[PDB]
Amino acid sequence: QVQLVQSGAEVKKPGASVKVSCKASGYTFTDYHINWVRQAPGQGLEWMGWIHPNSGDTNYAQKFQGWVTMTRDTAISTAYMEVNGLKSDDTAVYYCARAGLHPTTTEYYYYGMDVWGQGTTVTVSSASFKGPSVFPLAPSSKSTSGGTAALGCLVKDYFPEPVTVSWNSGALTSGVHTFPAVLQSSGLYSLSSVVTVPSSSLGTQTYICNVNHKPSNTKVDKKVEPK
Amino acid sequence: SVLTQPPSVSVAPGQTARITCGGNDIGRKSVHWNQQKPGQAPVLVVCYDSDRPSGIPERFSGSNSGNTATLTISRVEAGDEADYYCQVWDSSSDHVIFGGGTKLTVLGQPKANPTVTLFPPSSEELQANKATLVCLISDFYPGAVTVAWKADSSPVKAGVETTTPSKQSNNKYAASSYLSLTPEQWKSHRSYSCQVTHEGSTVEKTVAPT
Repeated sequence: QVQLVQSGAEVKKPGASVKVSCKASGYTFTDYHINWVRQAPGQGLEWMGWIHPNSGDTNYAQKFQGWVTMTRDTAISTAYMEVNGLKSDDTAVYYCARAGLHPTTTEYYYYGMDVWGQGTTVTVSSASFKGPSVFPLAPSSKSTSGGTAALGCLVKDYFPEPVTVSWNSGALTSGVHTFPAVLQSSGLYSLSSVVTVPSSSLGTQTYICNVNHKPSNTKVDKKVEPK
Repeated sequence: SVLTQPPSVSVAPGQTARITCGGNDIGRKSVHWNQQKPGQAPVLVVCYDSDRPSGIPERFSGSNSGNTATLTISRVEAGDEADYYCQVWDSSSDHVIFGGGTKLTVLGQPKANPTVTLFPPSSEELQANKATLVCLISDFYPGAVTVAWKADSSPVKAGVETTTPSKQSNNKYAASSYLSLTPEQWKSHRSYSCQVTHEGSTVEKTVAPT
C-alpha cells in the first residue's frame, strides 16, 4: 500500500539543526508532491511547504521560508526536511504527506494531501539526563472529603521519563493519585503524587513517598510532615 | 486567508455532529477534511467538498457553498471523537491553509465537575531559590479543561505549564498545572490563584505566603 516512512524521535539542544527524512513506498516517488506539516503539542496543523520530487521545485510557507530547507533524493525515494536555528517553540511533530488528491479543474490547480506519514517528534531542550528534586506537599484538607487530608510529593525537573512513585514502600496504595508528568519549555519533566489519608492519622502515621528515577539512578524517600 | 472552525463540538452517541469551516468564497475552493485522533496521524474523511474516500463510513458527509463548508457525521459513535481539520489552497498566496481544528467530543457519560487542589511552594524549595505552585485537577468529565493563573487579581501567563487530561481508573479525567516563580515573586504578591474552567463553570483556589 501507499506509505510514508518517517525517521525517529529527536532531542536537540537549542541552536542546533535537525534533518528528518520521509521515505515513500507503494507508489512512484516522483509522481506526487510531498507536503510538510508541523504540529506543536496541543496545537493545530501548520503547513510548512511542499516539494515536487520530479523537478525539485519547492513552495515554502511564509512562516518557514529562510530557516527550513526541503530536499529530496529520487535515487532512494526519500524527502528531507531540515530545520535550522532550533528554538524551544520548534518543539513539534513534523509530518510529511503525499499530494495524491489531483485537481479536478484548471481553475483550482492544486494537488491536495491524501496519505500522511506517522510524524517525527522533535523536542528542543537544554535538557540532559538529570535526576529530580523531591519536595513535600504538606497536608491540607481543603479539597478532600470530611475528616480526610491530602498530602503529596513534587518531583521536579527530571529527564528523561519515567519517574515512579510509591508510598510507604507499597504498604499505602488506597487513595493514591499520581498525576502524569508535565513537559516544560526547559524540556524537563515534573510530576506530583498525592494520597488522601485520615486527618487523625497525621500525628500517628509516617508518610513517605518513594521516588525512583532509573535513567539517572536516583532514589529519594521523602518524608512528608504536617508542618 | 483564514479558515474559521469552532474550537469544540459536543454530541451524544447516535446524534449528528456538524463542524463548520468558515472562509470568504470557500464555496469556490475544494475543501478536504482530516480526522486526527490522539496517537493517530491525520486521515482523510472527506475530499473534494463531499466525496467519500475509501473505507470511510457513509456517515461522514461534507458540503460546501457560499462562505461555509460543513462536515456532517451522522449516527455519531465513540470512535468518532477526534480533532477535525478543514484544508484549502489559497491561490493568491500559494499557501495550503488548515482550519484551527474542531475537537469533537462524544458524550459517553454524564458531566462531572472538577476537584481542584492547590499546593503552595514548599519552604524547602524556596531554600533552593525556586518556587512552584501545583494545581491538581481530578474527577471531571468531559476531559477538556482550561487553566488560568492570577496574582493579586491580575493574569499570569509566564511560567504556566498544563498537562492535557488523562483518564483515571474510575474513567473520569485528571490534569495538573504548574506555575514556576522566583522566591521574590512568590513573596511579593498577596496570593496566587489557580482558575480551572470546565463546561462553562470555574473553580478557583488561592494560596498565599506563610
